[PDB]
Amino acid sequence: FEARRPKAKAVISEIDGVVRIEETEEKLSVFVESEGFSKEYKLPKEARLLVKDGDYVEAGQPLTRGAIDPHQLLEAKGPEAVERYLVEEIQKVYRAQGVKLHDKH
Amino acid sequence: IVVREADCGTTNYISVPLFQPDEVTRSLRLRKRADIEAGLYGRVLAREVEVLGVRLEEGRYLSMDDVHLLIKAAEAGEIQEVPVRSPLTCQTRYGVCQKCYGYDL
Ligand SMILES: [Zn+2]
Repeated sequence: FEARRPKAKAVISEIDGVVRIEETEEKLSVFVESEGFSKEYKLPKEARLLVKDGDYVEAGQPLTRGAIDPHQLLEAKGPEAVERYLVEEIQKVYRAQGVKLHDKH
Repeated sequence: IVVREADCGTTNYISVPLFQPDEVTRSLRLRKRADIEAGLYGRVLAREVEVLGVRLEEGRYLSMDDVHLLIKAAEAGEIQEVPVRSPLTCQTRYGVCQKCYGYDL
């Protein structure tokens, strides 16, 4: 509700394309290759990937498990995507406690 | 925020999903009934829907029988999302309109 940036935030793709893993002992890096662009994401060693090689990711789609930064998602996808994310994530907490609450509120 | 008029005349809407992208199985699975009811019950249809030989007209409030009929159609693979009016797309200043809010729970 305060739109704060999570400490252990996930990493999302700013552009859409095909992923390219380069796992090595030195570091782990994730490459998003497109028709004319190629972006590099340097994940830490303790990164729980949810995307494998040969997958088609879109802008705003997460590449690692964790909580998405609302401000980063707003710039990548748009106002409609961040509103959908906020309503769904808030309802997850209230469902776990068995509380029924309409989406309108 | 106060309900200040009957209709704002807008044409924007939101689409309420009926399926969820399960990650462990990498597939689309039907959402729970309580989650579907929490986002559809007592809401005004933005567009006309035709499922299971029944015509639901635009501008119709969704009763709990209508929500259950929609879930039945989803199980038969006839509909994936429902277009409804929401406060997120209302154009009333300083509040919402009657059609964008829905029913008094
Ligand atoms: Zn309205």
